[PDB]
Parts: sequence; structure tokens; C-alpha cells
Amino acid sequence: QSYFPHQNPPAQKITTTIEDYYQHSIQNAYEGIDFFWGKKPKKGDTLEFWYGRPLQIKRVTFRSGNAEHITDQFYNTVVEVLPAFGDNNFTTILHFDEFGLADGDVEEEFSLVKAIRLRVNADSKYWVILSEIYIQTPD
Repeated sequence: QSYFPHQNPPAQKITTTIEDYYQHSIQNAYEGIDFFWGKKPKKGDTLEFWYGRPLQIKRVTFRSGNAEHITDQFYNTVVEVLPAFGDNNFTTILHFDEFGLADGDVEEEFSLVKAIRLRVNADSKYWVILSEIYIQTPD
């Protein structure tokens, strides 16, 4: 599969500073339609999911690359959350690892969020794919 859809919590806003490729938007990937395909990430790029009410989350999964494009990962990129109750600063919860996967259980302290984002810490020589985005709730 080039893509693993999921029903994710409805987002109020989804922003990215990464130019996408035709029919491969970040909204498409979040909404279960098809994989995200972005041009080369740059230092400082973000991809953000904003929620209109506090959102309880249990696990986050961002799968970068896919079988046909194994290079097209998020490198040197963090997953951060903006807690619902706290100031306007995101906190890092995960990194894209040696498999290009950012996946883990969210600690309880960071689990009630206003936003989830990816933030890129270095330029990449490759395009980027998200083939799985799963914001798992306790429901």
C-alpha cells in the first residue's frame, strides 16, 4: 500500500509551509484520501493540525516515506504538541526515527492538546511523503 488511511479527529485548521504535489495534499492525507507528497523540506517548515476544542489523544503516528519512495522521509523533524492548558509553546513528543517513523504513546501531561505539528530542523535533499497519519484518541 502507498497509503494507510485513518479517521482522525476533525481539525479546525491544517496548515503547511511545504509545497505539495498534485492530489497529495496534507489535508488529503489527514482526511484518509491519499498520501501527502511535499517538495523538499526546509529548516523551519511546519505542518500543523489545530483543534477547535481541547482534544484528548492517546498515541500519534506519522509514517514518512513509502515502499515506492523510501528516501522521501521527514528527516531531522520533530512532532510537537501545544497543550490545551499552558502557554503558546509547543513541546516535542517524538522524532522521526531510523525508519522515518514518528510513533508513540502520548504521555498524560501532553495528551490534552490544542494543536499537533511537525517542525523540520534541517533542509532535505529529498521530497517528503506521509503514508500514514493516525491521531489515536482514547475513543
